[PDB]
Amino acid sequence: ELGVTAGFNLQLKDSSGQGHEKLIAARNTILGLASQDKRLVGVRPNGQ
Amino acid sequence: QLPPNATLDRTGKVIDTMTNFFMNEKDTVESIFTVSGFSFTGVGQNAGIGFVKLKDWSKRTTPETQIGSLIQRGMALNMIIKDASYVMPLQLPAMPELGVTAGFNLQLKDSSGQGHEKLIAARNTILGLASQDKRLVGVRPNGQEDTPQYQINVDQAQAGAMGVSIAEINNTMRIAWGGSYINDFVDRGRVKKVYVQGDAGSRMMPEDLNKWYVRNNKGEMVPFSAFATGEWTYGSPRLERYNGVSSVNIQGTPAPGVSSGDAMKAMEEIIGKLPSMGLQGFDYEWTGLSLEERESGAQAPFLYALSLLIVFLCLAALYESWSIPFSVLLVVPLGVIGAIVLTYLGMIIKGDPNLSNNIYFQVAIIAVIGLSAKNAILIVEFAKELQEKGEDLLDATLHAAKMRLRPIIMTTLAFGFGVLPLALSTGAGAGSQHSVGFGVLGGVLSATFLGIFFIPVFYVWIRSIFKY
Amino acid sequence: EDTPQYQINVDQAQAGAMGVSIAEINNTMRIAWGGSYINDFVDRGRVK
Amino acid sequence: TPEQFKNIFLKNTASGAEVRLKDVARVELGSDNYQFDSKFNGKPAAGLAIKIATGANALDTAEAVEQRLSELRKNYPTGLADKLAYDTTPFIRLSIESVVHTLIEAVILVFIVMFLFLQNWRATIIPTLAVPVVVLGTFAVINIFGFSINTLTMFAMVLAIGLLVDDAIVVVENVERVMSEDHTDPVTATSRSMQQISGALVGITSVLTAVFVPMAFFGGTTGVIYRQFSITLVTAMVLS
Amino acid sequence: PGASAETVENTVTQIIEQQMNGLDGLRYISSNSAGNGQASIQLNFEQGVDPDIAQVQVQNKLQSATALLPEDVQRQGVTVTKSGASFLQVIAFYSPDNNLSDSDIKDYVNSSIKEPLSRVAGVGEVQVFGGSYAMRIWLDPAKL
Amino acid sequence: VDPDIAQVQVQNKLQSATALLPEDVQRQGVTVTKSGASFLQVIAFYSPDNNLSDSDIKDYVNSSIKEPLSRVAGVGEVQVFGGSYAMRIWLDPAKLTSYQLTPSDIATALQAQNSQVAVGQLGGAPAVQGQVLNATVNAQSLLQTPEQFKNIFLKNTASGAEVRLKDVARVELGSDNYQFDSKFNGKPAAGL
Amino acid sequence: PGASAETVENTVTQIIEQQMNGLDGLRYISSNSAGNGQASIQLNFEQG
Ligand SMILES: CN(C)[C@@H]1C(=O)C(C(N)=O)=C(O)[C@@]2(O)C(=O)C3=C(O)c4c(O)c(NC(=O)CN5CCCC5)cc(F)c4C[C@H]3C[C@@H]12
Repeated sequence: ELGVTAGFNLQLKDSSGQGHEKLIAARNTILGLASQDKRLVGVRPNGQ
Repeated sequence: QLPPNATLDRTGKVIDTMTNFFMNEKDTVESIFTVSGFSFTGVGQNAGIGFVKLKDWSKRTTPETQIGSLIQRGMALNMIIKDASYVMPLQLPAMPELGVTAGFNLQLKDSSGQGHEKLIAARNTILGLASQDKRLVGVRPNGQEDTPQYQINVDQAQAGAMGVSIAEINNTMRIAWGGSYINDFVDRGRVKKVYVQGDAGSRMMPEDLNKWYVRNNKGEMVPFSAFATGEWTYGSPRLERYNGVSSVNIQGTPAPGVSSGDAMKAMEEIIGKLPSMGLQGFDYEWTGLSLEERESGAQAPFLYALSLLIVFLCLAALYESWSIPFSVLLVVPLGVIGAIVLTYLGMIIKGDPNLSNNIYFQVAIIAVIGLSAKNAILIVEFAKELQEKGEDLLDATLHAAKMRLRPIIMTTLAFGFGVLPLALSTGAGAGSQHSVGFGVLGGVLSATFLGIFFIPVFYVWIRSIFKY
Repeated sequence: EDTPQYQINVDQAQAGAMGVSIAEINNTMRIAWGGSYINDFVDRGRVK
Repeated sequence: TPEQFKNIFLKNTASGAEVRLKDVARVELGSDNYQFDSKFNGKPAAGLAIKIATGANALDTAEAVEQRLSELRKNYPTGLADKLAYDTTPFIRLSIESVVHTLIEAVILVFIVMFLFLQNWRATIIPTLAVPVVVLGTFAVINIFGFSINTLTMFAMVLAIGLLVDDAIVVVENVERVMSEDHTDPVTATSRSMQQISGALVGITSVLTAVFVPMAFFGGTTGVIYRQFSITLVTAMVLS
Repeated sequence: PGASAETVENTVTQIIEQQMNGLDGLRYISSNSAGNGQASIQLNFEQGVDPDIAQVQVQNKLQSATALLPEDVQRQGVTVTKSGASFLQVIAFYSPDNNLSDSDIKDYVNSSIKEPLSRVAGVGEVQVFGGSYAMRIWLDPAKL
Repeated sequence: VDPDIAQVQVQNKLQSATALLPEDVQRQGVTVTKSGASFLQVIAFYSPDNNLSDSDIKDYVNSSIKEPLSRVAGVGEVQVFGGSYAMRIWLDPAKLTSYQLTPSDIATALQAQNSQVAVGQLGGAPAVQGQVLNATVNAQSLLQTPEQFKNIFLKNTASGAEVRLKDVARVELGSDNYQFDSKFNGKPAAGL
Repeated sequence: PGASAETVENTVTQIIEQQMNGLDGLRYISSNSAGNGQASIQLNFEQG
């Protein structure tokens, strides 16, 4: 049902149009906190 | 609706006045949302609409705060608001899916193909007469009136002589006066549009057409006035056809205390007067919810005939007789008489036009037929078995009546008390419940006081003609 | 079955020598010989 | 920005000046639509009018819209509010509740009248016990065929409440008489009663089922209205 | 574009109507022709006709109809839609305290609310009152 | 296979190739049909006194008979074997060479000098304060008769003279197609 | 062909997405614009 096996398909949306740089920065903060705190293994962003 | 050539400012002013009136009706109205320049007929500057939320039903319990009282009160905005064609407070149909407003929906057709002028002539006669019928209220056209228009006539020979390309003049005038979307631009991550049009001061009046120039092939600039004149005309802004024939649409409402069927009858009487007045060859059709009403009313006779037939045939199959089915179906009038009598009396002594011959009345009538057949069968199947066991016809029938009187009456009272809550209901769709309940409960009463007497007598007559 | 046909052969060279573009030649033949639909006019309320 | 549009180059004069777009036009950020003016209680407002896709449950759709809207509210600018100005679902929910109250009242009244004729609590309980069975079974059956809980099917149920207790009343009444007439045990008495009344039960059921059958075979909008009453009532009588 | 109502009826409305005569479960047709240049034809169907089959059939006839139309009309495009007349709801967006402007509210409704709401389940069509931002270039014919 | 579904799918694919087609092809129109039901009858409309040509009859069947018959109780489809009139410009080569004109020049003048003009409205939506009237401005520009096409202007002569279309071509109402000739019982006819 | 990913998004993806309303049974839409010039829009529907 998907290109490759995986779980917890999350989508981060740029509501109110901040920009691409802002969206990447927000994502990066998220990804940093995800690895560091708890109950998370191999949290990575998908595309290029 | 506002008169022809009326602007957005004037439409909005009518709406400001109209808004306050509803806003000041404080015991009845909660909020109003209004849009100027939009209507169900179409989009134009002289049309407008209002959405009016009344207060909760819990609070509007006095006579003054009923929906119909407010509708009547608002029906005077026609008299006070003087710049409008009409301001019409309307109600939703019972089934908002099947229509947009309550009332009748009529298409006046030009069968004989006489022309737009003649068709309008007929429509105006119709509206004039309908104004005088006491059974109708709020009868109006549902389409745009004929309006003054500005006609430009471009002199092709002059333009060709002057070096002006009619396609070029099209492009310039089109963009300047009408506006044109060129291409997109981005604002906060969304693509929006860019438009080019003349400034407002240049496009208001026909005299502003004399400010615009067209470039000729030599490249010089020749004013629009050189090859165009302009004139005021009169014409139809919106032509309509119904079923491949030119037509107009008329809608209205029944006056208080009048049924939907009576409104349709009054309208058809009015339309019949047309030939006597000299206007010949116009037809009509009922469209929309009126079309549904007529079709539903048309087929009740066939429903009744079929239900009676199936009862006859199943009863013949179950008791291997022909006389027993005839005896049973002979007492159906007595059940049906209560249903109709009680319905009519309720309508008259409640003044309610909803208590009428409608779909709910139809299902009530079938139910009453069923109850009458049930009671009959109870007496007669036992009478027949007593006769087979060996017993005089009269002895069997009188004995069966005596023995079954108690179960018949308690089942009939059970049924009648089941539907009494419908007749005594209030609020939130009580009209339908009233139709069903009044019909069924009346039937129950006549069946209990008239039917039981007639079951044994019809049985004994039929069985004396066809013995054994 | 195949039938005789007529082929036009235009010396590009002579045309260049004679100051005529190949495009002009093509369009002249196209309109003159093939016909062309230009636009519509409304005759008696119908478009032709 | 508008400033960029103001600077679009257009042409050059013989003298040498460079004609820009600002030199001939006024540039400003406005609407893409100038044909409507909407207000709410006399104050300027913006409106969204929603129409349902054909075949959708209005209540479901309204719930989903309110859900999505409540989600969206979290990113409103300071100073933005919304409010349903025009809404039909209150009336629908109210009228469903109306029909359900009248159905409960119907049941209570039927129980009272059956008590008036069957003077005991024991006799009275038997036809009452039939009501839950027939009502719930009828809902199960008609849902198998795609019929919903609307005003029409509830009207049919209320109309049926007074018919479904019939066969039961006939049975219980014959038992009570037989038990009174010859004083015998409830079991023996009952066996005797059924043998007496089976034909009457079948006849009652046949007529009441047959009257509502042809109704289910009409077309049009009227046929759709008819089918609700028809199918519900037929199932009720067979189940009874 | 640019045609009188009579021209529209004669050249567009009538030919499309003639093509639609002969759909499966058609009940009645209602059309209007307006002097801005627009034509509208509404086809009603019998009860029990499947909406999706009706839509595909209407497109199937429209395909051949659209070659018989004036070439400018052809350039404009023809649309096919299925929708009902009655509105289920109307939502009002406003600033109670008058600290967000009307242009802003209108734009906000058009950019962030309209599309997600028109994609909720069961919603068939959304009608919006009040436009979005646009870059407006108003020309001065004297300077042109 | 459901024939309606097959037809919609085919024309849906056809949208994807329309842009690659030639403009001349595009303008004529690409139509999609399915097979469906067959002929019940064929009516022949003819001139028994040889008074009407096949083209006028065709044109007459299409503009007058077609739509009344489509509305009949059980009719599915009505089709005519033929079309309607066209405006016909027949060019002379020697005359064009006299005035140094080309077929493309005539074509350009035809497309330039025959058009519909769209305008707009009086008191259009973003109107000025105090605007009192709103009306629609319509401009009738398209040509209607052969005389108007004859009088189209092309150029001026060296000696200040006027050269029109009628000076290089023969303007005419004629048929949209000339490829077929049909007769019924030996005389001009058009089939339905 | 020849376009950057940003150009594809502004001139194609949003234009095509702004008509994807009014579709019966739609769950969600995923789109991407790549720097080789391709736009992909995937529309997902409820069961049935
Ligand atoms: C008439 N009747 C007795 C025949 C009959 O008896 C039997 C039968 N019973 O089977 C037949 O088969 C027929 O029906 C049939 O097959 C025919 C057509 O198709 C057809 C056609 O298609 C085009 N094609 C075009 O393009 C013409 N357009 C006009 C505008 C531009 C071009 C041109 C054309 F002459 C025809 C002739 C009919 C003949 C018809």
